[PDB]
Amino acid sequence: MIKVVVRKRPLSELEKKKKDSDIITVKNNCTLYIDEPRYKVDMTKYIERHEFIVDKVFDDTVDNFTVYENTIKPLIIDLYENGCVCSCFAYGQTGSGKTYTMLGSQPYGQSDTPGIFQYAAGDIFTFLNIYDKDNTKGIFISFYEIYCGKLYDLLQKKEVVVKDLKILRVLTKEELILKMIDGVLLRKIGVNSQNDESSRSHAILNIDLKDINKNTSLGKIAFIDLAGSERGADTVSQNKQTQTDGANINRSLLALKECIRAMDSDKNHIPFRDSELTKVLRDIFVGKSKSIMIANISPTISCCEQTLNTLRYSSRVKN
Repeated sequence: MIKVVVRKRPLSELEKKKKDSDIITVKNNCTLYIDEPRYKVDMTKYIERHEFIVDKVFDDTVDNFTVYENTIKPLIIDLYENGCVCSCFAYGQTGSGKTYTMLGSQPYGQSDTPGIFQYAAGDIFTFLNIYDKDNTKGIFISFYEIYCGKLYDLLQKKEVVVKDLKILRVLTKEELILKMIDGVLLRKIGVNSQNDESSRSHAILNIDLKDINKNTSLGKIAFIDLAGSERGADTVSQNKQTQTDGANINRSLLALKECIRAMDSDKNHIPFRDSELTKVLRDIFVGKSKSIMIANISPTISCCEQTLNTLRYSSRVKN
């Protein structure tokens, strides 16, 4: 199953100075309007209101702790109580707030404004201490980038297959947070030397609770930071690498939509082989899993086309 929530980020300082308008109106808990300025039937100013309804909308005043408690805390409870396979996706255009949602403000780890990941790490270890006082269970992570359909280990530049990814035992929340931060920053430098590689790749951090002696899973949660939803525009680039990331991002994001839709209905056969992204994530599409997608949106006029694309996509996956 999957819950789809939308988070509106507030105008930045710079956006306010350029006197950008905020075109997003959050009506209530489940509803929001996008007011798009158009010039039609001639060429004069009017507003088309597009209304969207989702599971939950967070307006631009909702902080990260509140997002965490609402979205992720129930998943960690499921993991520990029920042995649930869980996932949290961040979806939206570059600049919409995916990274701020996950990790808070820069510099990461130095700032007093953490993201949902740090709050999650704290509760993962508190729960571990409730569920184990005998050092019989442990937390084991993998973290990797998917770029142009291939995997790159962010706990380590050369491609790897899934079975060769480093699996690391982590003993405290601080260690888990440091490994997440350092992996995000490594992807930001560009492991394949591509410009804004983080926007043009997916990243997946898997947190697995294991019975240490049996080496079996007792539940897990994956955090997935998707490629920029606008980046399928890269497919027209005359730079061959950039063209390839565009085709791959289009394919992976469509594949993800199909797999979520199959899961939510036509459920016998999940088309996980449609993309490398869905193939590595195949375990999340199996009915008893618990997933959330946070769809981040930017509030300005210049982002209107992409904000509409994001909200349309968010409507189709809820199906």
